[PDB]
This record gives sequence, structure tokens and C-alpha cells, in this order.
Amino acid sequence: NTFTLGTKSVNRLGYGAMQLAGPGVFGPPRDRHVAITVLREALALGVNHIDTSDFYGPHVTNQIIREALYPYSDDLTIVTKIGARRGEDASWLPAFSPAELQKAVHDNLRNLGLDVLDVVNLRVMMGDGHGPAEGSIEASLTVLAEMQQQGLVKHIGLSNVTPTQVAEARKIAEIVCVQNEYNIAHRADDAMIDALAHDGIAYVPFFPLGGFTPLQSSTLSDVAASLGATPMQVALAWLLQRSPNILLIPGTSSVAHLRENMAAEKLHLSEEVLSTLDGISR
Ligand SMILES: NC(=O)c1ccc[n+]([C@@H]2O[C@H](COP(=O)([O-])OP(=O)(O)OC[C@H]3O[C@@H](n4cnc5c(N)ncnc54)[C@H](OP(=O)(O)O)[C@@H]3O)[C@@H](O)[C@H]2O)c1
Ligand SMILES: [Mg+2]
Repeated sequence: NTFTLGTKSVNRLGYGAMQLAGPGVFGPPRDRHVAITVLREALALGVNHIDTSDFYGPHVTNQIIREALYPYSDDLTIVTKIGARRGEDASWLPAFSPAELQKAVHDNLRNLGLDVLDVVNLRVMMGDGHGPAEGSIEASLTVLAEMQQQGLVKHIGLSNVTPTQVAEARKIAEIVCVQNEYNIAHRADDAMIDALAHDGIAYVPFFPLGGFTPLQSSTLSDVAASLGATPMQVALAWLLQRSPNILLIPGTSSVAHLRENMAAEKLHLSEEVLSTLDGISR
């Protein structure tokens, strides 16, 4: 169904735009035409939330969204993210000096052809690992805060953050969404999802099917089979019923998968099936 993200209601089945680019989200996509077709069909299918970034393929993913969908329905929310830059070797690097965050915000503005960004995710990176790690984010957020006052950005969100960081952030500005790694097999954020929900802040999982062990994978497959669904559909449907503040942004460069992902809304998970799925992580 729906969720109010900032001041705009969004269909909880949205679209991640990260597959509309070359391998490693770098360079142009396989086929620009199919990318355009996928975006247009998504809208036609009821998508009104698109997740993107200007460091996808540097810039080209945003330009495709523009070529395909400008001028945008005013029902449409485009969410983008800043905080990283791309090496010319496809590498992802820290990019959170005021100059870089300001340039990133304007890059988005130009490539999407917008006058203001709906939602900007600040994407955190601490330590030498990849995921959530402790450290103050005040400096970056203050910069995003100022561009909000200037009217370049309506709403601020967070990406790849620990519960403490969210807590530090929410004293500097309003946070409308948190975007973290989370799926059936990786449920460390469970507590935060419920707490966010109670404050009306959305939570946005990525890797819906990522990093499953064979046993984890075969269980999901078993469940799909018995339901006449695909594993992807089961994964999305589980996310949908897990909490009402959860927004899905599955990415795909294929129209068939798009329609299939969107069909996941029709799938209804019995208690016995949820029992099996909740045990995948345990
Ligand atoms: N903020 C961050 O730190 C960050 C990091 C990662 C992702 N994200 C966002 O989150 C979104 C989701 O990305 P993700 O990393 O969670 O992974 P994902 O986009 O859900 O997975 C992408 C892969 O799944 C395949 N796929 C999609 N639907 C399928 C289906 N129905 N059947 C079989 N395969 C299917 C795609 O292949 P096909 O193209 O051939 O269908 C593609 O190879 C992204 O679009 C991006 O915007 C953000
Ligand atoms: Mg993706």
C-alpha cells in the first residue's frame, strides 16, 4: 500500500535505478532503450518512488531518468544520495567535504532537470569495512542542512547508518528515511525499523536477495515453489508485511522482472510461511 515520505505519499513498491548503468554501476547501461522502457513501464505500473544517485555510472543514470520521464508527474518522488564519488576505475570513494556535497547536490539538479530535490540521502562511510560504523556525521549533515535552508533540498535522509548516528543526526535536522542493508537473512536492524516506524520515519532495505547461504537460499526457494511465486517476489512480500514504514526499491534492467517485482504486492504470506521465513536468519 502507501506511506507518507516527507509530505508526499508513495507506493511502497518503488524502483531502484542502480541497474540502469554499466557493470559496477559504471558507464552507460547495456541498452539505453531498454532502460528508458523500464522507467516508463514502472510509472505505468504505479511506481511513484524512484531511488537514484548521480554517482551511478557517473551522471548517466540521472540523465536517462530525465530523458525517459521529464516532465515528471507531481505524484513522483525522486530520492537521490550523496557522500561518495566514483574513481575512473569504477571505484567508490568518500566525497563529503562541503565543496563535494554542494557539487553533488547541483549535479543532481542539472542531470535530473529539477529546481529542488525531494529527498537527499546522506550516505555514510566509516572505517575500512563497508557497512554501518560509529563516528560523528555532524559536519556533513550541517552542509545538507544549509542547502535545505537555501531551498535546494526539501528533505534529508540517511544511508548506511548505525542507530547512534541516526540519533545524532535527528538533533541537527529532520530525517525522513533511513536506507540500510537488510533482508530476510540480515535482520540486525530489526529494532531500529520498529523504532523508526513509531516516529513515522521510513526504512529502505537494500540487497533484498543478497548474501544467502545455500540452506537459506533453498528454504526461500521451497517457500516460493509452494506459493507459485519467485524467490524475489517472496523476498519483497516479506519486506512489505514486516513493517508499514518499509519502502522497497528493487532495481532491474529487465521489463519482465519489473512486472514480476510489482506482482509481489498480490502475494499474501500465511503465518506458517512467515514462521519458516523468520527462521531463515535463526
Ligand atoms: N544507498 C546505498 O548504500 C545503496 C547501495 C546499494 C543499493 N542501493 C539502492 O537500492 C536499490 C536496490 O539495490 P540492491 O543492492 O538492494 O540490489 P537489487 O537492485 O535488488 O538487485 C539487482 C539485481 O537483481 C536482479 N533482479 C531484480 N529483479 C529480479 C527478479 N524479479 N528476478 C531475478 N533477478 C532480479 C537484477 O538483474 P536484472 O537487471 O537482469 O533484472 C540485478 O542484477 C538500488 O537500485 C539502489 O538505488 C543503494
Ligand atoms: Mg539494485
